[PDB]
Amino acid sequence: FEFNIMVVGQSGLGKSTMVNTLFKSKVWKSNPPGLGVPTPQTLQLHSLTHVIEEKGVKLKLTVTDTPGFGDQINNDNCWDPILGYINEQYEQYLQEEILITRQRHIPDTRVHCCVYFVPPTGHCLRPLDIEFLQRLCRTVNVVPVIARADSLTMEEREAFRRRIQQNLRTHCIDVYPQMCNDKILNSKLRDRIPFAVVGADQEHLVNGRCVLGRKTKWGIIEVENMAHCEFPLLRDLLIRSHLQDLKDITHNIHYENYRVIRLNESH
Ligand SMILES: Nc1nc2c(ncn2[C@@H]2O[C@H](COP(=O)(O)OP(=O)(O)NP(=O)(O)O)[C@@H](O)[C@H]2O)c(=O)[nH]1
Ligand SMILES: [Mg+2]
Repeated sequence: FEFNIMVVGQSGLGKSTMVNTLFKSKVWKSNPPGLGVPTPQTLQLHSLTHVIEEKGVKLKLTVTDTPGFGDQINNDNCWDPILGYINEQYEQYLQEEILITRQRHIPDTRVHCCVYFVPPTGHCLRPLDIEFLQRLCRTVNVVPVIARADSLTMEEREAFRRRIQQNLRTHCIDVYPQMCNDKILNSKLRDRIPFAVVGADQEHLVNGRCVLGRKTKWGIIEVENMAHCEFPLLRDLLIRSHLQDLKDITHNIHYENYRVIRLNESH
């Protein structure tokens, strides 16, 4: 039924474009029309909702788009609006439970997974992103990705991925899937995280087939082709393979911890 995700990261990393790519993926039975217009810089936090379907199963997918950070001289406390929105949904869910005349089914607007966009510098994790991820992973599931990965070669993607994984362990950033016998499947996923993804809101004719891609002066970058980028790995993780596992952790771990602290401090 319901599933909510949110894109977070530095400004100019294709977060808004990735929102359109998730809804326009050719895996679903139908897609919204092609955009064909430059998306302006996101100034306000806003959520998009649409019902997608695959294999006859409908899903009410909600994606929250956020304004990018990291453009000021001093970016201190730039995580407050995003952390505030995450806790706002936990408070809404709690107030719906304690309502004396509460409805049968509680509307769930809690963020079930956060997609964190990392700049494709090719070096290591930035101190600004380290501070952001450490605060994020305490309250929400986080899956990091290498944004606009076509700016790096395949060799550069892998070397950058390994260096990101090194300082993730060094700074104790437990991203999803957390380490807490199917370890072989999650080890394969943790090997590829952060995914090297590419966004696209346009359809192009390549090899006689209509596919999503970015048209440049040298070729078409097919975003749903594993030979070009790893967007199918992110799409299958969020929507297909680990959808319920993300919701179970959000309700039983993250929201439960928020609810316990809220009720204990009120006696
Ligand atoms: N090379 C490349 N460019 C991309 C990709 N995705 C988006 N872009 C381009 O990058 C620019 C910024 O896109 P946008 O989605 O607005 O970024 P944003 O993170 O939403 N910015 P903001 O957070 O400030 O709103 C646009 O020109 C867009 O076409 C990608 O995968 N690769
Ligand atoms: Mg944007």
